[PDB]
Amino acid sequence: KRITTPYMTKYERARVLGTRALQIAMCAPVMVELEGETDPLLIAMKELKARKIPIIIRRYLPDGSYEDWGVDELIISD
Amino acid sequence: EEDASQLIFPKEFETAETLLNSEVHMLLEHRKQQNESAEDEQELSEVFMKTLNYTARFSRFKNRETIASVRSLLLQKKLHKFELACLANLCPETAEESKALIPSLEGRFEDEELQQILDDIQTKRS
Amino acid sequence: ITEGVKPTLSELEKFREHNFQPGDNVEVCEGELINLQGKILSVDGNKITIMPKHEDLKDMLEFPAQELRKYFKMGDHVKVIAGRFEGDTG
Amino acid sequence: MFYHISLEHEILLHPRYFGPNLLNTVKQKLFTEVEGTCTGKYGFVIAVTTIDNIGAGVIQPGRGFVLYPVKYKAIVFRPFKGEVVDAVVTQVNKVGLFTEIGPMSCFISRHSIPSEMEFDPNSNPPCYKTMDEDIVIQQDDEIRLKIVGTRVDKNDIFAIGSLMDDYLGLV
Amino acid sequence: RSIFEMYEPSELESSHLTDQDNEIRATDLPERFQLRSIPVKGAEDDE
Repeated sequence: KRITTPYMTKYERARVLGTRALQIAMCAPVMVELEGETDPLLIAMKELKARKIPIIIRRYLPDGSYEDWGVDELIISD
Repeated sequence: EEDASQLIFPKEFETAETLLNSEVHMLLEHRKQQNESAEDEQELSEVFMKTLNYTARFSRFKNRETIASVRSLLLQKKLHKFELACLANLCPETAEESKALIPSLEGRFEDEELQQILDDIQTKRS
Repeated sequence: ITEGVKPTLSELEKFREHNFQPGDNVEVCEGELINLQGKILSVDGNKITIMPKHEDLKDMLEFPAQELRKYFKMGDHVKVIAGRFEGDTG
Repeated sequence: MFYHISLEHEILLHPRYFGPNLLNTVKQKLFTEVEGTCTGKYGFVIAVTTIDNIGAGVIQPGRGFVLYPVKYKAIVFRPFKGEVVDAVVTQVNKVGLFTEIGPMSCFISRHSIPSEMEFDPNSNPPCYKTMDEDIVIQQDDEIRLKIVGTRVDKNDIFAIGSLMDDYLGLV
Repeated sequence: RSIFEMYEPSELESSHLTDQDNEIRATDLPERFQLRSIPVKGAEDDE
């Protein structure tokens, strides 16, 4: 019974990319085959394109409730 | 102020679950049996060893069935939770003895009503 | 300087201390109100005017510094302030 | 006395532990953490019996550290004043009698012990004899005692007793 | 007011002023015999 928009806002996308890049920089298991790159930000972008980032966004609503979305669940904008 | 003699404990502990000597003994024994298996595991510590060799010397009935029966025949009364573990672990001889032991029993029940319980406990003992 | 001296009994001898910290327990030595333990809330010099909170008595009485005595039930944390083994706990 | 309650604890997990064994690592960390410790609120924890559920990890901002609030059903040993518990005498000395209250070790003093219990230091194993003997409280013997005072020395429990009774101890 | 109510017990016992110290100074017999844990009583030839 989720009513929030099914698209990924730019703010959420940017924050998720930065967070995944940081987790990767701290030596973490990737969720996609690396074609031959070492930039953690690029790896996070590739992971986003592949839809394999193990992160779910907890969007809060004005009342107080919150809806948990998944990078592989909601549609990506860019 | 915290004095079990007068039946009074903090709020977080009032809703606790009482444990018996044989009960904790079998729990730690099952834990050890589960931990020794499956190689590549952090072995037990001195606390577990001392607790084990401490609770093993006070197992009044190793049979979980006897533990269940004793707790069931004990819970049928109107005594508080604190009165279930102390008495179940002590197992005194006579009613006057048990009353001198726990000052709360002084005037709480009848001499024979407690003597019968003590005799039942001593008989259920292994 | 001659004004502003106010000597003490130590000076008189050469030429009583009350260490009642809060949170401690004290009884009533002498007086009709004997055998009444209470908690320390207020601290002052001579006329301490302690306001104990005895058991079975929600009210708060008053006693001087001489009508008091550090009492602790058998078995509890005890710290020494002034003593041979000062700074020890048992 | 030993009890069984449900406690909660938040633990951070470094991004390196991500993978298929994430839950396993959280449980392993909880075991290595809340086992044999002591807190002034709940007392000394022996071990953990089980874990109710693993909360939803909240990745922190600007920190790869994600914290999980896990609730675990564990046993705790927090002795209070007035309780009576069993123990085994560990040593007898002229300064007092030593025992072992499970994860705790008490100590009794001659002043509390009756006037009958004199000393025997010249023998190899010291022992308090109730003046006219009739009952031995030597090492490796089951003795009860009433906790008349408790104390926690920085995650270290040590209570105190007394003795001048006969029917919960050694008969 | 007595000096014991003022001075600290540590300093009092360091200065030796308690009733026990007065007894040790007043009573005869060597100080090391009075301070021994067990008293030093007499003894007949049989013992």
